[PDB]
Amino acid sequence: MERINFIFGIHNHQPLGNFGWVFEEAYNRSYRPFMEILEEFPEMKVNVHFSGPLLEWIEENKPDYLDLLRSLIKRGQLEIVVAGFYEPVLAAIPKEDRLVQIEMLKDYARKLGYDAKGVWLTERVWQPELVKSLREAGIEYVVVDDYHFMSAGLSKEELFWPYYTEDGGEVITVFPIDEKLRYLIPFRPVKKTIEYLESLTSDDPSKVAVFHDDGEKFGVWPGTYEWVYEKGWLREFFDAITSNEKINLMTYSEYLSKFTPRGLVYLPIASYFEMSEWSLPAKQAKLFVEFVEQLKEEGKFEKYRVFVRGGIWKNFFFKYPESNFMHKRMLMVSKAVRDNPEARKYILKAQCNDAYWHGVFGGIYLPHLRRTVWENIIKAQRYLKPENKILDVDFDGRAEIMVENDGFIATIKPHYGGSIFELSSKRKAVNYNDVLPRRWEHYHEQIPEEIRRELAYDWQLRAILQDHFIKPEETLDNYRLVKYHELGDFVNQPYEYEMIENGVKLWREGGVYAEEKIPARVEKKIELTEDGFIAKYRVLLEKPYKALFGVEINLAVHSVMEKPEEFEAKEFEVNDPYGIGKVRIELDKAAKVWKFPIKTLSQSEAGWDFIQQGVSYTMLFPIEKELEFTVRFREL
Ligand SMILES: [Ca+2]
Repeated sequence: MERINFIFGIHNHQPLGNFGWVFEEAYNRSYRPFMEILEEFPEMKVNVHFSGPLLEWIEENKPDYLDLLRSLIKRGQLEIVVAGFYEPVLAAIPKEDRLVQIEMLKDYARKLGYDAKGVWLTERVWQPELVKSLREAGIEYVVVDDYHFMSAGLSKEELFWPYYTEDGGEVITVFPIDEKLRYLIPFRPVKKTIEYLESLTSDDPSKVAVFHDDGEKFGVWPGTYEWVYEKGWLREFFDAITSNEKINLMTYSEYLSKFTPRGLVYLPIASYFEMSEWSLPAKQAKLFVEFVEQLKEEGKFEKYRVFVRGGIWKNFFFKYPESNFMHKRMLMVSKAVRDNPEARKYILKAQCNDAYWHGVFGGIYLPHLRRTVWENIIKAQRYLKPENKILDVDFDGRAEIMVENDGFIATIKPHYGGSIFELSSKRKAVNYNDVLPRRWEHYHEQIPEEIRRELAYDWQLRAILQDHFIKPEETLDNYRLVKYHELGDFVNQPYEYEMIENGVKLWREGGVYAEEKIPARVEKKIELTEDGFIAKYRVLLEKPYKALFGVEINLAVHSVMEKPEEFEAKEFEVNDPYGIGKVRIELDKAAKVWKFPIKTLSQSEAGWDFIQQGVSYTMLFPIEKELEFTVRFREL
């Protein structure tokens, strides 16, 4: 009967902030061999997308590769597919930024000798209004998953054709990635794809099956290089796929030049299926996984998958407050910097998606990806005149206080212990509080014993200047892990405040609960200094009681494999060369200092990830009725 049309595509992306060797390995393990083997089969057509940073790393290091890509473009073997230059999730960035981001990559594709008409949707996060944006960028089609169509209401059998979708009276074509093909290519034996595709043929000559996935699958992921190249899966596939008379190879643009989309369809906010799991808060994700697994155990997943639903990507901002804070801070700067091309480039770089969420790849859990985002938010903001302001930054209904001078930007949350949640250095372009609290992930609970004994989950968010109250006999380990007895209620409770020149005055009428409620009061005077900040404390208990007042300061120390340690100190220094650099904490009175790394257990593509997201430093001072001291943070 009719031949089945087949579209083959890959997506190559490397996030800003990745280690140098990671790009190098991805190139020698996948980007290069894949294209070298592609050149051996003149009839093979591939639809490829390269993220901007990747193309820049390649220009600087592997120039010859680009001539190879130009050559393959010229012989009709490659269609260049674009997206936002720095791989941002389009739906999560200002519409104005979407245009500039896409146009930057279209300019690059143009330099390779191709007029890009298609967009690879980053993390396939779809929102109806993206039609307007893509259309203004001159994009005629976007790639999405078959799952998006199933969520709209269509069955898999009507997903072997692209469709139109509209919004604002504007339309754009949409191609669905066949989930089956993602399963088959390239990990299942070659003949399995040939068999699956041959079975799709019909009397409709426009029918088409689409495969589009991570290029990293062809060499980078563990065990794939041996499978794809050493054992020859790719050469065997290119040979079979270009010989089969029932399978017609073509690029997206080629398909559209010969067949018109099947019809009109509307899509919901969705992503590829796997994202439904991760984008859910921990507790629900576990349930979701249970449901999905219990559907396969009862062999009824296939006929009922079209009705399974989970979370949406944007809710990572709910799951991870730190990501939300980071995101809203960048939206804030993007707007204020929109008219300054130089400053704006930094904010566009900050929109690289990877550090804002967590699925299987570390993402937000990788400190180096996170500091890169902050680094860029800070550099973009440094162009603005410093100004103090009170406003709800992360939209939780409780205004933040932003104090700033020529060298720093501090964000205080009165509602949460009157602590500093952001201490950004304009000189180092780092956020000293670029840390993450320890949380349970639905995939926890197999974890080895060594890591198990070090696992602990926080109940407190982690910031700078968090006021504690503990028993004199309390131990570090108890505190290190989350066992210790917290006597005060000032860590996660609101404080009143008063604005003062160069700072803020906060105080809280709380209490010290032990055997009875001993009402207490905490007063803290925080002022910005040219090299950090100074905080003057005054703790007062209504009635005598022997305890230890503690001021905790969390820091994004990342290159200092620190370990539990306690010592007496009036002043101490921290040296984190690859992280926050050098800083010094000065007290006007010796204190007991407890120090411990904030350890997180994370899921990755290559085993567990037990990462130090920072180090907690908490100065203890004995108190019975009255207490007074000063803590000064100094940037060196
Ligand atoms: Ca708020």
